[PDB]
Amino acid sequence: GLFDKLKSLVSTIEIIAPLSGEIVNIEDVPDVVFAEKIVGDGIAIKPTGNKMVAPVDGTIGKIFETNHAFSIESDSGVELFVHFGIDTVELKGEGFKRIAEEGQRVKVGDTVIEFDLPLLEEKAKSTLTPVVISNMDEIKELIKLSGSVTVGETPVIRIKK
Amino acid sequence: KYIVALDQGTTSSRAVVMDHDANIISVSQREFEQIYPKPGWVEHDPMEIWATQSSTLVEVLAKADISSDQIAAIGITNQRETTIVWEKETGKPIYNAIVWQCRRTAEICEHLKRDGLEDYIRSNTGLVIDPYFSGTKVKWILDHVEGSRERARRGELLFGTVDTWLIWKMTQGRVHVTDYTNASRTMLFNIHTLDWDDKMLEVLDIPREMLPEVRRSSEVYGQTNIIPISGIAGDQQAALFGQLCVKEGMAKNTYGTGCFMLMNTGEKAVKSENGLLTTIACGPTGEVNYALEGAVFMAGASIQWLRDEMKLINDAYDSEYFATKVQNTNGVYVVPAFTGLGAPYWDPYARGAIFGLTRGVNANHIIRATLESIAYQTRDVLEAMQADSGIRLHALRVDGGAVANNFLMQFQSDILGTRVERPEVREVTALGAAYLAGLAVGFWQNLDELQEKAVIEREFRPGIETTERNYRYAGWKKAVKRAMAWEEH
Amino acid sequence: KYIVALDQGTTSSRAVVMDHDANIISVSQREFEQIYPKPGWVEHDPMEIWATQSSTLVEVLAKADISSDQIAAIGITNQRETTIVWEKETGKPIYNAIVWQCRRTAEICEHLKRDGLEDYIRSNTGLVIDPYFSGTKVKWILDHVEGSRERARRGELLFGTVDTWLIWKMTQGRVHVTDYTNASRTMLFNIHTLDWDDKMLEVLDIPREMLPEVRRSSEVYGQTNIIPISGIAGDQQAALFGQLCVKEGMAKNTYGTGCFMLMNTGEKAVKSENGLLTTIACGPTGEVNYALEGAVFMAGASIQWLRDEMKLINDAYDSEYFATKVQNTNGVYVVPAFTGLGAPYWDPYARGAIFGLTRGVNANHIIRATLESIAYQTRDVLEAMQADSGIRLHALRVDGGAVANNFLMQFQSDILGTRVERPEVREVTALGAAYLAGLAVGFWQNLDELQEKAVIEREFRPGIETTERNYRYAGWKKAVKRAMAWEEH
Amino acid sequence: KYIVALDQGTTSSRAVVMDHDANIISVSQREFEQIYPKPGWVEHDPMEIWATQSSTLVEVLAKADISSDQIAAIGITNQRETTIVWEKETGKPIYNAIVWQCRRTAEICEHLKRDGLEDYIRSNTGLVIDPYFSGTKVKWILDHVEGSRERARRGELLFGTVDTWLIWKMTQGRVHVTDYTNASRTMLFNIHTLDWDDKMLEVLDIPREMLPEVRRSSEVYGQTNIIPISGIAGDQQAALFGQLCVKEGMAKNTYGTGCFMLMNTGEKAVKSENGLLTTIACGPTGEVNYALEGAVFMAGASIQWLRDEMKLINDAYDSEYFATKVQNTNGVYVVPAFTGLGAPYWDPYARGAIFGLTRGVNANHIIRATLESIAYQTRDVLEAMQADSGIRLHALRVDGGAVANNFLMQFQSDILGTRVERPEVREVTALGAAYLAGLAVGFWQNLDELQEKAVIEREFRPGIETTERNYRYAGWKKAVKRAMAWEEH
Ligand SMILES: Nc1ncnc2c1ncn2[C@@H]1O[C@H](COP(=O)(O)OP(=O)(O)O)[C@@H](O)[C@H]1O
Ligand SMILES: Nc1ncnc2c1ncn2[C@@H]1O[C@H](COP(=O)(O)OP(=O)(O)O)[C@@H](O)[C@H]1O
Ligand SMILES: Nc1ncnc2c1ncn2[C@@H]1O[C@H](COP(=O)(O)OP(=O)(O)O)[C@@H](O)[C@H]1O
Repeated sequence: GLFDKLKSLVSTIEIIAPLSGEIVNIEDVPDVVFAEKIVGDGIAIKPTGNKMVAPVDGTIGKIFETNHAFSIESDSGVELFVHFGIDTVELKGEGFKRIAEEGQRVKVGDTVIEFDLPLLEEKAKSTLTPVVISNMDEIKELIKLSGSVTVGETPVIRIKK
Repeated sequence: KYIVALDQGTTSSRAVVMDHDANIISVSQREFEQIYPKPGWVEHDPMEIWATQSSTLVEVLAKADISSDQIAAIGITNQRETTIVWEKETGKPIYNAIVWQCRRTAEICEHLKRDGLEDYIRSNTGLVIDPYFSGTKVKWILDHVEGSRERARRGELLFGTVDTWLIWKMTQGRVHVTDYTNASRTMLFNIHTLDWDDKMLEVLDIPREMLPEVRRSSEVYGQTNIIPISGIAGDQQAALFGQLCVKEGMAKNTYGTGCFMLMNTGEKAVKSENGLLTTIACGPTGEVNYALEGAVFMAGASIQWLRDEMKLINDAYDSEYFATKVQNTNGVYVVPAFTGLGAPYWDPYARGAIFGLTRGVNANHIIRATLESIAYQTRDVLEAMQADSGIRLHALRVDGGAVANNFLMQFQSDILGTRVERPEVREVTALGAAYLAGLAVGFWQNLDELQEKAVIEREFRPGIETTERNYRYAGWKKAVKRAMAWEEH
Repeated sequence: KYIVALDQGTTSSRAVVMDHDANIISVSQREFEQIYPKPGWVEHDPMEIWATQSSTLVEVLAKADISSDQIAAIGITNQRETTIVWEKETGKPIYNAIVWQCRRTAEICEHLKRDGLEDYIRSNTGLVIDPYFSGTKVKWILDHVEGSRERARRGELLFGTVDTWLIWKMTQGRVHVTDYTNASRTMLFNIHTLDWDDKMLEVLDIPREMLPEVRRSSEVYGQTNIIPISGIAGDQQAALFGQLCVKEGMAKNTYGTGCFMLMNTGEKAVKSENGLLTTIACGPTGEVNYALEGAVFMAGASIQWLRDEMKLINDAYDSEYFATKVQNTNGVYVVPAFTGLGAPYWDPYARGAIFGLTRGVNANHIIRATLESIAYQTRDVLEAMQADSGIRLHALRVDGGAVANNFLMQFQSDILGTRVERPEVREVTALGAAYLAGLAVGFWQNLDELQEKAVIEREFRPGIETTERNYRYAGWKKAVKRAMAWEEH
Repeated sequence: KYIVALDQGTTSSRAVVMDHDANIISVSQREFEQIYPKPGWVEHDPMEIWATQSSTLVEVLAKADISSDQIAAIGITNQRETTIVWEKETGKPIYNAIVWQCRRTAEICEHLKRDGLEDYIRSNTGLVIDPYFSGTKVKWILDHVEGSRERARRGELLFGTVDTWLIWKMTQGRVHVTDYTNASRTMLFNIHTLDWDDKMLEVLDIPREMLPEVRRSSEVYGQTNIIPISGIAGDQQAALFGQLCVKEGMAKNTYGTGCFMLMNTGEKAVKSENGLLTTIACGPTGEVNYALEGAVFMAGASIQWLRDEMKLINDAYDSEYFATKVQNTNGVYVVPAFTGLGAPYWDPYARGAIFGLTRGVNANHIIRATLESIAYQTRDVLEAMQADSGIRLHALRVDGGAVANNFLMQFQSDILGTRVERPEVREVTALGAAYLAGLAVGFWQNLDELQEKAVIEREFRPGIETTERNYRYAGWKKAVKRAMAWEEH
């Protein structure tokens, strides 16, 4: 069945996993602006299951119209950017389903985009999903975590402002 | 004291004054007519050009009264390749200025490719067999006047691009001179021998009696009453110099009328295997350096078209606002091949085209798409400058009229994936010609006295839209294919 | 007494009143929104359509007060192929009207060509596997709502093009009817059997419970309180009828939103071997006749685009003036493939494009070139109508909004090389639907009482420019090639 | 659950949905035609008004599906004074809506000033003898139809402003009702007696059989199937209420089509000795409060004119940009007396005018001057609101379409010399009508549950240009003198 009507076992700044999967290095993503931190620094996630979540508590900024990526800004002033796969605007949003709206206030774990990993594995160039801090100028220290993560539960990045 | 700069553009004529620091004290600009006699053709009137360039000169000096004896020297920067031929005696031109843009001589370039004279001209000039360059524009003027060539052996008439045109009029006919950067652009000049190539003179049959004395970029060549005329460089080679791109691997892109990207290579002439040109530029004192180049014909001249012929904007400044009213261009592509496609394509017969139209496409989609093609064109030749060099620019130094469009600079940053450095001095083409003049006239004693004036005012980094980069660019790439070889031949 | 005509266009809704002679006493027209959700897509709102068509009805009758009992009957003409699906019970649509223009269902037409179901559908319907027709637009509405199809077997919701939509709303849901000309346009109807084709219903899986009762073009199908609703034909088939093109070989071209050219063929269904459609039309009493057809999507809707999105004109009437300011279009071609290319091309993926641009090209060249493409498109399908028939038209009978442009009619005459006959009644689509209603209701007793009303007001003959004809048209032909298959799939 | 608001503007028709907090969940708006039969005249079509207001209603509910049984009630706000008269039986209007703007009945107001019936009507209604108000617009409809008045004693036809028009159509003719704020605006209503004035009914000879039942602003007056219709207020009196200006001395200015400034005065009716009106407004539960008012006819309707007739802008949003391209208006004044001059002038015969023109004046000077007159007009009536009251506003609370123009709000701040408070809820006219409905239907239990929703988003303080204030305003003052009494009578 599906489990959202059921209450879940519940719960220096953390950035909780936008997606469930294994961590991969940002420099092991095949797209130079991520691999060399031009647009930001952070990590990628090789996804394992159907939804992307709000990674911190804040406001959604931009969901792109192909619904493969969104930007959000934590009240602790951090702009994170999550982007499923690489060169994904080509799919013209075909496998995504926008769950939220651009000015939307949210909390950690609130769904923003649902996807279809069987179709996307089959069609995207890459499925790895970068999550970077796109306002690196504003931040002091960045510690990246490792291994397995689960959507909305496990931390991936600790920043210190 | 001051140094004066004459900067005679493809569309405007501007004079600008500098003090001993480097400051711009006054800038006068006087725009003039573009003559299109037939569709792929452009022409200016040699007299409308000198009329404007004099007005400006006798306008900066008055604007804040200063004249003849508070001025060290005069530098000359000019638009390249446009050919003029005039009556030595009367100082009257036997035709109009056949502009660099003009496609009129494509048939002569075809005979030159038929002959297998392709590899000779890339080797000895660094250039491509294309209507752009001066060479075959001189053959067309001689082949259309009756008796002009015999009269050219008997010396009654002589050739010149705009730098030698202007200095002749300023020096009552006495001195008739080109510099190295400006001479190289003619296809009649050897870039190795550093003197007029005599096979290139024979195949197009130009009498060597027509040609100028190719002098150097910093050196007093004559006086002017109107006083030492001491500097000359083609406007793209002086913009590289005002940018102090005077050592190898250093580069800049000008978003002027066209987009010209050059990179200093020092003492070596690099063969382009990716559609670029091997030209000549200045080194720290105004000496011959070689450079690598991408020339696109069509940057802000496309915004001139939306304002003057289409009437969609009133100011070119308004392009930023209407372009940022929409968010995307709805699928529309604009290929500004108004005078064929320059680098790296070199297609004389390609014409301008708009693509992907739908009933919901409005005028702001077309305006935004015109601004976008300036950026995509720049990606085409940057991508080529790395394949020819080996270097990978991690920033892009810019200058020009069009760099004041913040949307274009930012869109340029996203489609490229590099930072875009912008100076608070937009006028670096004039400055590059003035430093060039100050040098010869002992006014400055080289570039380190001018290093602390390259403030890089605004910086543009790739925002999160740079992830669309390649998708957006692949639509530009299949759009160009379809504007190619429109004109039948 | 009078007869009322409802003529519901792709862009406008117009009602028009006729006396017993044939005169237009009052005409009200109410334009409405075009919805483009994504680029190749067009949609109207079923309620915005009925809202407008009612306004008009309750406006002609008031305009000169007359109501319900000075009126014999009501005729209905409507734009063809746009599909609506609604809740029988609530009379509320489960989506918007997916217009004929819309390219949304190209993927479904591809599966249908993959299956080798190409020759079956040309044979049994006369049509082409293309997004234009209704069939696969119904599959897309059912495949995107959740539960809509099971609910369609249980009969809660039903299908209709605009004629059955309007009569349902007028007859409080009682009668649900299409005519023969309108049913044929769906790709779900056999043109031989003259009833819904059951293989075509299976491959797209439409429950036959959705469909209307395909009645005939002249016949009282119900009453209206708002009174006998007695006529129905697709607007292009009623324009053929108002033109009295009721015998074989007789033809007309409408320059409306698109250009539709039809030719009566009588009792025979002619197979098009040259990209045309075999449709159904009326014979002298409103009986099934077959016809031959060329549909181009894009005629005056291109002038709507220059006025509304581009903002180059303010009135569509102004297109004549600015177009005759220049003399030629400087080499520019406009291909209005905004919603792909109709006949004879049938390319879903082609998009609009402008070609041959130069810096001297102004807005009047673009306006003149937009008017020219209406003429060149008409030459494309006329050239095809002769190859399919054998007939050679020595004149061309026209009607529409755009026939009031004298430059277009004259340019049409020169590019074709035939005369162009123009009526003083521009409104013949409404009239064709009204004669159709008068017939059934005993108001007229057939067409000879209406022959003496086809005055052919202005005639256009080939002037001396018809010698450019082929040169001009070969530039149009290489322009279309390049707008073809733009959209990637 | 939700509450629905119908807000039927002079130019648009908008429906908006609210949840139990106060949020706007959906807003649909449907603009319609303005009919000008002769120059100083404006008219809307009663049916085009109901057509639009229904569309919107059956659009917000669908936009996010919700219907009939997730909705507590319906509130009605409407443009004031425009008179409709219809056939009770057929529900068909015997004329068009003679709008508040329209100057047609100036001759009747002259007979009323001739009679010395000036002081009676200011005293018993609070109003001015001017074409604006409803009273004499009803006399003109009756005096131009043949037999309409005798038929009005026999009750076949009845009067109503837009609130009673809309509720009648919604309640199939059953209830025919006005509220207090809307009834007061007719000049046929005593503001003391709080019932129709019978001398005012005699001098214009309206049968009392025509009039509505003047009910109250919060109260269920009927049901709607389309469900309790529970609120009604004139759009300027509901905007005062959404602004929670529900106690004395509290005030707001709406920059809508016209500019309306009102101030609550509680239980007292204050006589204006400075050209203002004494009207009726709501108190904290929807009870009769009196208010003080300045009505100017012409605010964003002037930006509609530059966009639609003059074609100088394309969007009204574009007015901010072109207006801030120039810095000043070069001496140009615009007096928007398109339908005479409202408060404090009350001149029927004044017409619009542009002043101080020079050859260097361009279109951005005219656009900036149109935006400036909105600000100067507001200074005219604010200056009057202080002389009538005694209060001195130290801030100005605003709302409307035009408050999103930051230049206008800032210029308003400088020309006034006070702060300008702007809400993040621009839609407070709808909200004021909804609170009014929620109240009666027990959905809210008064205003303190809505106090914490008046965030005052942006604040505008006088910058250093407020020192030009009076110089700029004295040029406006001599400009108005010259647009006064243009129309001859
Ligand atoms: N804001 C702008 N956006 C885009 N193009 C601009 C803008 N401002 C100026 N331009 C264009 O830049 C060109 C002027 O650039 P400039 O370098 O000074 O002259 P040139 O090309 O003759 O050397 C013109 O073609 C003008 O249309
Ligand atoms: N003078 C004109 N020149 C060109 N196109 C015109 C002109 N007048 C009207 N049109 C176009 O004709 C179309 C209206 O034609 P019409 O046959 O009445 O409607 P429809 O196509 O909806 O049946 C519009 O698309 C309009 O832009
Ligand atoms: N940015 C703007 N600047 C100036 N006027 C504007 C602007 N935006 C909208 N308007 C004008 O505001 C008016 C709409 O205001 P609104 O209060 O919603 O309607 P109404 O006057 O019918 O109640 C229109 O007349 C429109 O031209």
